[PDB]
Amino acid sequence: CPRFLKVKNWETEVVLTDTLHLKSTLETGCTEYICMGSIMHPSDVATKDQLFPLAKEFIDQYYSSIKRFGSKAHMERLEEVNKEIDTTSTYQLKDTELIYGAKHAWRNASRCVGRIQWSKLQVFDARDCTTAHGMFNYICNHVKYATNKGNLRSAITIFPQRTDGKHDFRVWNSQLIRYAGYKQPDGSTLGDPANVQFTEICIQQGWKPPRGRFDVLPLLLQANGNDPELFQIPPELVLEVPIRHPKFEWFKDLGLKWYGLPAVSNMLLEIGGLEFSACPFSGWYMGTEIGVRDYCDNSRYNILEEVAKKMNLDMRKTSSLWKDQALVEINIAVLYSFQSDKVTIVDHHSATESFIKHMENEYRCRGGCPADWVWIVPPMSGSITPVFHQEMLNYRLTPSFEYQPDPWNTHVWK
Amino acid sequence: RFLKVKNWETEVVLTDTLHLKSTLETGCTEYICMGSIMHPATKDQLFPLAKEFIDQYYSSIKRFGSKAHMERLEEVNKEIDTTSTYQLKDTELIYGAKHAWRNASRCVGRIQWSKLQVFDARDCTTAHGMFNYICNHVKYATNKGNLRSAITIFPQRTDGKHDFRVWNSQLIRYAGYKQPDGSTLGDPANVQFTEICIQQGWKPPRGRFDVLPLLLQANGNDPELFQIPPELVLEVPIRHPKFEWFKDLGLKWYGLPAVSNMLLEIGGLEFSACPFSGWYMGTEIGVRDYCDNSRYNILEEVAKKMNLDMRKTSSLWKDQALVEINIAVLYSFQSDKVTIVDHHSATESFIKHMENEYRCRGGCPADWVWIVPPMSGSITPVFHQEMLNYRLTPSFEYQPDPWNTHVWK
Ligand code: HEM
Ligand code: HEM
Ligand SMILES: Cc1cc(N)nc2cc(-c3ccc(OCc4ccc(C#N)cc4)c(CN)c3)ccc12
Ligand SMILES: Cc1cc(N)nc2cc(-c3ccc(OCc4ccc(C#N)cc4)c(CN)c3)ccc12
Ligand SMILES: C[C@H](O)[C@H](O)[C@H]1CNc2nc(N)[nH]c(=O)c2N1
Ligand SMILES: C[C@H](O)[C@H](O)[C@H]1CNc2nc(N)[nH]c(=O)c2N1
Ligand SMILES: [Zn+2]
Repeated sequence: CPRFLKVKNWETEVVLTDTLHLKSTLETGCTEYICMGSIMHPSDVATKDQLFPLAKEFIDQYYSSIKRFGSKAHMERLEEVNKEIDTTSTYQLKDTELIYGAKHAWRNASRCVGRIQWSKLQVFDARDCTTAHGMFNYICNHVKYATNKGNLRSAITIFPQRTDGKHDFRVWNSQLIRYAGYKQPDGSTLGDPANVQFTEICIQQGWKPPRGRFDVLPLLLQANGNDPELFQIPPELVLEVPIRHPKFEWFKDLGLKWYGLPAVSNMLLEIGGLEFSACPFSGWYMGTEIGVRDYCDNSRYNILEEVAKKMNLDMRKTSSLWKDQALVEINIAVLYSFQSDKVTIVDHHSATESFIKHMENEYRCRGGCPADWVWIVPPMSGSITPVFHQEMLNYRLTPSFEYQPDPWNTHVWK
Repeated sequence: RFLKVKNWETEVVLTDTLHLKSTLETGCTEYICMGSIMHPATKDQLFPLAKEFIDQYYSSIKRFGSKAHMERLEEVNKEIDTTSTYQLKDTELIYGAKHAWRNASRCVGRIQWSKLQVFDARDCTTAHGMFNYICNHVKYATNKGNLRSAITIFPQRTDGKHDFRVWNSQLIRYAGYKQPDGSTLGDPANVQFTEICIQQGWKPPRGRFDVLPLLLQANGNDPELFQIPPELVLEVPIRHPKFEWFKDLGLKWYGLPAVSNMLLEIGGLEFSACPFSGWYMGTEIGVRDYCDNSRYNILEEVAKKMNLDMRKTSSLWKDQALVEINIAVLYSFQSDKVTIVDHHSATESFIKHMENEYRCRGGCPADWVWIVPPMSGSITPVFHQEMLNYRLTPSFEYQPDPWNTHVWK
């Protein structure tokens, strides 16, 4: 690979120079002859010999970041890590290194448009947790802290790392807060279609479903490789926003609402070769995640048609753009409702503008900023946002957030 | 290896084998994806490229390894020997132009690829001849509003000192002028080309929608200016089905999109002048041409007449005015019976096209970054369709702007 790679912004003419790609760690899935940039997921534990260089790489990075590279504390930390891998096949991160690694997994997340915030992350160390009840306690505290009565604060809670792969900690939920989905005998779906499979697991595990349109799912929590256990989030911890429109008084009659806190909980955090299989993290929403995807995806709540009816649009011709018109109004209502209730939210114009400033800053201070254009560009109004015209380079740095298989597909039931 | 692509809305899975035939590079490596980067012969290089192309031609007409196939290869080898190049047969030229379109990973319109009128202009020698061929193309492709896809292919590159080039980036485009106070009148995308035309002797009317002259270069000579006969230039006034003030904005656009600055590669031969045209997808005009900050940039004016609150981004005033502008464009072309396709219909056709190509061809190279429309992305079916991008030949390629290379004789 060449030392310098340039990217151009075709709207402003600004050219930026990337050297950080030289530190890329993993395969992207692409080759010289095929690009897999639109593949959702392109791309048993580590041996002693695999772990040694991965830890040294991270430790070196850490001591370089605190401007102590080659120092006595650096060499002593290396040697202590090396002995621990020798005599235990693993090692333990210091609290400082845990915090640094979690912030940089966020900093490195190429699909995240919100990374201008990466250094303001509250890290909850939950590595002393031993049971699913204790996981529940840690998650409730996380939810309450991050919600902050609507003044949301980004946070991650980190449970014990993988050991032999048979004692994994896992949150079986895909997000800490999501709405149940129920397939009906007639083929229709009540609630959120995206969550039908997980809802069925919960019901089989013992959950009694209220069977409504917006039922908060219980937590299904797995500690130390044991069978997962069910817990109800205290509903006073779940901040929700009813959706209304500043002009259309009838919009509230749709009975729509959504929850304030997006808290993805099924990803794996990799730091220094260590694998944190339970690491729920939360920020705040960009409006289009709710208004475009959650509400208007055909396989989600799919409300475009009903909203267009109440708007009395012609729905016979696609070229009337009735779908685009209703989509805008739905997203206006979502932003209006969160702002009115003083729940943190960012519109897609503000967020993408901030991301561009962030990316420019990262290129100049760090030598680059891996970014996945396919994910960064918002799902509506793409070209009237600045990221659309911004060339990006995508590559994988560590520490990193990784996908992992769903736990019900791999779990060995006791 | 067989690669799978999934549609996450319908759960359909397709299996790609066609990527195994590509030879040109994408720009990506195993460690870095350049998917969003806009732009990532001799006797010895030429014969394998020619042989590959002749081989796929005769395989396409189900005569692979035939007597005609065998003799064509020897004819081509003998010719590259004695002239350092070769000439395509007419059948080969047509097959290669259609497949350059079929292989254009960035084009959502490719369900039409085999409906392409190919105009062979390889006998052309002067810019006057180029202008004649191009007028015929514009007249044929416009067809009084019932647009017909077409390409006109001028003589191929020889030594690189005798290139045929259309200096225009499209056959029909509007001029752009730098203003004294600092702003831009007309289309800012064409400011530089407009100045070259003025410097070359074009008298500019200095309006907002002045159709540019043709600047045409034959056999490496200085380019020459020509005016397209105005009766050949079909235009649409833009009005809105509900907002009667919209027509008062004075907006119009041309009906015929005809890209003229790309290079067509067939069997190792380079056709540096090959203008090709189809018909518009509404968002090309209504989103990019009208609403790019560095194009006509009209969102402010429209939202002002819509009386929207423009004080905060989260009112989505830009998004509202964007939809209304794209309604007007589609409504205007349709009312005037000028062919146009909306982005919902176009992307639906492309998903169908992908299914066809995977069935009959083993795949379809497709550039998600370009295929997904510039508005309303995820409510179109391509947003949820995984695509594999790879480079097949014959192909359309980018080439340098002629004024950056031309030694003015
Ligand atoms: C603070 C405000 C934040 C905003 C506005 C934000 C915004 C976004 C958005 C819009 C996406 C695309 C999600 C989708 O389409 O489903 C995303 C993805 C992502 N975000 Fe951020 N995010 C924020 C905080 C965070 C935090 C705190 C973390 C981790 C520490 C994080 C890590 C990620 C990751 C890993 C992805 C990719 C997820 C995947 O591939 O499934 N984000 N973010
Ligand atoms: C017939 C109707 C057609 C439609 C609706 C259509 C649609 C489109 C659209 C929307 C784009 C994106 C262009 C941009 O954003 O600037 C595009 C690109 C492209 N089209 Fe098609 N197209 C059509 C016909 C054709 C024909 C006839 C050819 C060639 C014979 C062709 C070759 C290409 C190529 C090479 C590109 C990529 C341009 C680039 O890389 O800059 N298209 N098309
Ligand atoms: C920290 C934070 C803040 C914020 N504001 N937003 C976030 C959004 C995500 C995020 C990414 C992909 C997802 O998933 C994509 C997907 C789509 C379809 C299928 C299917 N079938 C499977 C996955 C989902 C959904 N939980 C969330 C993650 C973290 C966020
Ligand atoms: C056959 C056909 C039909 C149709 N319906 N549509 C088309 C649209 C294009 C097309 C692609 C890229 C472009 O170029 C984008 C660009 C952006 C920034 C810079 C810069 N700086 C330079 C070029 C331009 C512009 N003529 C047109 C090509 C063929 C089309
Ligand atoms: C097929 C395609 O890669 C897939 O639909 C992606 C596209 N880009 C996305 N971008 C974001 N932010 N979130 C998504 O879920 C997706 N889905
Ligand atoms: C930087 C980015 O690649 C560039 O803006 C691309 C993005 N996608 C596009 N898609 C289409 N159809 N046309 C374009 O000009 C672009 N521009
Ligand atoms: Zn790639």
